[PDB]
Amino acid sequence: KAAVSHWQQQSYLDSGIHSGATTTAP
Repeated sequence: KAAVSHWQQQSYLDSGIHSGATTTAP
């Protein structure tokens, strides 16, 4: 449940937001 319904509100942050969501995320 904590890994079956919490993988949606976290997998949409890497869609492609100015490609800047991979500089402060990692």
